Amino acid sequence: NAEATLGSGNLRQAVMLPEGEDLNEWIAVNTVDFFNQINMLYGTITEFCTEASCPVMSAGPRYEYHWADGTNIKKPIKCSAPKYIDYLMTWVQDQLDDETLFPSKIGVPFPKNFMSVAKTILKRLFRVYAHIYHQHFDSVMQLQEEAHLNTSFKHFIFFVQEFNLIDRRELAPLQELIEKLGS
Amino acid sequence: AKNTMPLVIAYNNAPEDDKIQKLFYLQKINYLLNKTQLNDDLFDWINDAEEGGWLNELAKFSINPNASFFLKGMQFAKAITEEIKNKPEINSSEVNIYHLMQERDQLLKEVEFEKCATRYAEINFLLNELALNDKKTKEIVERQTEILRLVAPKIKAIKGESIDNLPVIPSYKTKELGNHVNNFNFKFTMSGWEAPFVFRVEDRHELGKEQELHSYGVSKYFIEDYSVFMMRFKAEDGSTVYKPVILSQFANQNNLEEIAKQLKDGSPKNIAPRIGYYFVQLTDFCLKLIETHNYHPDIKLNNFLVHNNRVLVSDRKTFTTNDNPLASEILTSPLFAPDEFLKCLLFNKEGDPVGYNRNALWKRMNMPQFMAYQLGMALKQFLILTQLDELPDDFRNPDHSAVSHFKTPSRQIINLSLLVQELTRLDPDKRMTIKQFQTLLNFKNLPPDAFYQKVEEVFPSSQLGIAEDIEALNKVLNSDLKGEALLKQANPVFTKLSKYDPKETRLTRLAEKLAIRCFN
Ligand SMILES: [Zn+2]
Repeated sequence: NAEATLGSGNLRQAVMLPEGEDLNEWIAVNTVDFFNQINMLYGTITEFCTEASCPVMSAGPRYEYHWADGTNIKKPIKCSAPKYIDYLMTWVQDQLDDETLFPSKIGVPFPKNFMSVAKTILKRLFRVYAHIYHQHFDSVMQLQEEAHLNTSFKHFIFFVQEFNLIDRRELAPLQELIEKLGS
Repeated sequence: AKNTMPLVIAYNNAPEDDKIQKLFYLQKINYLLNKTQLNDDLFDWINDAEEGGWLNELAKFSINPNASFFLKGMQFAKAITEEIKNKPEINSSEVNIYHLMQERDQLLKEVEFEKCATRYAEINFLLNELALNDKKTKEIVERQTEILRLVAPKIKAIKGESIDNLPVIPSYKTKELGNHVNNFNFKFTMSGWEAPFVFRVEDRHELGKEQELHSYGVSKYFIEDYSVFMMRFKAEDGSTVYKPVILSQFANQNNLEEIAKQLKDGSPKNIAPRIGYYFVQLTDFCLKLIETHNYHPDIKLNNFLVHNNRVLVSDRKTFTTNDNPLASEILTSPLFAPDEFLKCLLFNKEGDPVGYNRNALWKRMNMPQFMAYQLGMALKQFLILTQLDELPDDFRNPDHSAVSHFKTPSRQIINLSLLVQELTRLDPDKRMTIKQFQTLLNFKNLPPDAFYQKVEEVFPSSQLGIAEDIEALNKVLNSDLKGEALLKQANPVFTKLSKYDPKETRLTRLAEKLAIRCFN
């Protein structure tokens, strides 16, 4: 009822690095995919994620998230979940639209720091999944979309695990769910 | 035609200590009024509020006659559970609400009370347990109950409206003009709810099909309906006709066609991932609908609403249980219909359907393969509308792929364009199935050559009759020769490929990779 999934191809196979494929390009195209998925899924419950419902960005009472600014030198900011996430999506889209960072042309190479950029992006995408599961799964159930959410999260976390792109300590807010979907 | 009279008799004859038997016949009658075309007399019967009337007796059990199929079922379940003395084995984690509803409806459909009383009470007990102890079910019941309570005055005003003043709705199978305006399809909000609600009048005289679908998992893709009731309208002749009026939330993001057009002015790398997000829902809906032995013959982007980024359907008048119907027994849009359907029509100048030909008297459609084609054309229209303001004149030409309208296609666009061609083959038995399509959507980020290999593993080319020519192109491609010396060992296979009544896309793709090697 709650751990439902959709029909799909085998996701363990869909995240495997194809033969002869550059690892950076495989991370790039799946990162763009996963961002759009979590962006769309957060759009489904966005009217239930308000300033009053989520005064601080979190993943349950044990995991408070601050925003580490990339342009201003200041302590990571404690802010609401709508403010955190509405800025995260704009921030990630700018990285994906930047052709110095996520090149879409043939002869344009990836930067030396691409792997650190993509892992910062994927870390903050996880924080949106974690906030949805901990603070808005009730709204997810009212929209009858738990299978689509679980399948998107299953695909996303299988890719993170395939290439070890998020630290295990950061995955802690959903460790029980990761294990349940990966058995 | 008012076939409920033996159940009114049984209800009256039931002892009144046995209110479970009473409730069983009330729900049995209710299951039958939903399958019955209303005449003038049956309308006043189902709208009788004084004692001895249908509505008066449902109020006795706190059952709302205007409640949605699901909530009216749960209100019956609550009333029945107040009367059960032997409590079944409570097992909530082992219960499927759709399975309980389906088996309850089969009892109401054809089973007598003597043969099912105990199982009828336990099913309703289990349903009520979900309404009490399952947070998901409880909040659904709480929301629909509140909305139904706040819209009661509007419902009585609609029923209280004059018939000389009630609207006539003209018929048309289009979307360019849009939805016709009557007094009832006007958005509104209720105090405390930011989302707007809307009433819709459907073109049907009974909800027999609607009633079966709301007990199946596929109903997750239905816009949530909060109230249902039949209403008097004026016909073309002026006589009284009876149509259902359904209350639901207003879909706040228009439909899938408009969603694709908005992607034209966004980041291009978002197109293919968002198509995945939307078509994962379309594909799951189709498979879930097919699981109920129901089929959708009018699949097209603008027939799927989007509300809070959720793909939903509200036009279900066209659903059929017939997997092999004749062309005259289904409603569809000719622009997206497969050729097996178009070959049953006659056309005037410029190509407009004007009727059916001889073929319509015997030619049948395989609805699953029919749906695969239409799903393919939905993907093709979606892809194209992210690049062009209107659909091109060559949209139905299979030799003109969706990727041919992209100036700088990514690999995912190339892979999605190939899926379109696999779903829209001329021969229905050689089309990719929706299940195969569902498998391949998760591999769209693969390099095009690797994605083609994935298609071959899922849908082997031997099953298209092209295995003979696949080895002919592979033999030359596996050769060490290059340049013009390879081209004259590739000339015979090339000419054999130009003699194809419809070009097979899988051979058109392999011949090009072989043509490249010949040029040096
Ligand atoms: Zn929130």
